[PDB]
Amino acid sequence: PPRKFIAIDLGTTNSIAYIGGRGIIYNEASVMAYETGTKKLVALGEDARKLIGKTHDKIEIYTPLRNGAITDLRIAEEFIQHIGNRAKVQDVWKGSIVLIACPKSVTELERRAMVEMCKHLGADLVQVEEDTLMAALGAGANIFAPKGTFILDIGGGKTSAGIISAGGIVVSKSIKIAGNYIDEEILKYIRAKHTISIGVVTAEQIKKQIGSLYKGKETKKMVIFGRDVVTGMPKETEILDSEIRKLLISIFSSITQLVTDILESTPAELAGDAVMNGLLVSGGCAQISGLKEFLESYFQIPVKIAKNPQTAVIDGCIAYEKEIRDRLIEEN
Ligand SMILES: Nc1ncnc2c1ncn2[C@@H]1O[C@H](COP(=O)(O)OP(=O)(O)NP(=O)(O)O)[C@@H](O)[C@H]1O
Ligand SMILES: [Mg+2]
Repeated sequence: PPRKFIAIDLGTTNSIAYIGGRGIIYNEASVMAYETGTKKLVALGEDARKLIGKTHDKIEIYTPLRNGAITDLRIAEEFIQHIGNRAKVQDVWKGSIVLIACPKSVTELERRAMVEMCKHLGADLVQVEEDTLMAALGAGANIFAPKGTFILDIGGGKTSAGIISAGGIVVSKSIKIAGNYIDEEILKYIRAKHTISIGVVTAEQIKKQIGSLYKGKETKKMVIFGRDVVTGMPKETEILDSEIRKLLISIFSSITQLVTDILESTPAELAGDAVMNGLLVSGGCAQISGLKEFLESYFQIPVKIAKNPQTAVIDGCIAYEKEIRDRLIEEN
């Protein structure tokens, strides 16, 4: 009666859950909506993300993570349980082997609490791994080889960079300059340069639709809808990709600096691997147009943009199944 393997990518922006024999059962926003002042969940995932900034007084929004850190442990615990309910499997936790991948900013205290909760739910084994380690494996690097894997993971709450070798993280660092920061800067820029008020939904759509870090073959622009800063009256304006590219390049100076900082702290034998083989890039922001060109021009090493940039962590978790199963056989 093989034990069920359950894997959870717990992320600031999105979370993914996988159950062996079922595949991915959840791949949606890390957001919940409750009837205000009650325990009644009214939305989870994408339906809850849509409610952000669009609620009335009797709906409120909770997010288990903010900038890679747990906001409220009970909220995080309930979120995990609601994710598991999406499986439609009775007693899904019972006798299960659970792998949770989470940001480094989740404390050991919070990790142990998640372990104990899943154990309370029926799990026979619970292990917690750093998202950066799983991302590199899922994005295709042999993290187990004695060889330096150079990873950059640009998410919503955090950007992390590190060197991986021989099954573990050798050195790493995370910064707050990531997707959420970028979209807030676009919002601020639009107000400052176009004297128009927009929200974060529009700023993110600008970033996804016309954002770039290098001039592409295609010139793009956008019409956006907002309110005049002066009159509060309805207003629409055109945003050019060139003005957003200038902004993104300036913002990404902190991200190139992070990559340089990792290299400067890389042990010398591993640094030759990082330089010769180059950078592996994952996370949702790895999809920004021209990122590869931007990084290759600056660093003059190969840059691989993961083809699975948002499922890299869960895919690593799935690849890590034998390793987690061997930890249970051996704990006997
Ligand atoms: N096509 C896209 N182009 C650009 N950015 C995108 C795209 N799709 C998603 N994003 C951004 O990717 C970010 C989320 O990446 P993702 O790896 O799913 O985050 P996460 O793992 O939940 N957050 P974190 O805990 O910081 O790693 C958000 O800032 C999105 O706006
Ligand atoms: Mg992530």
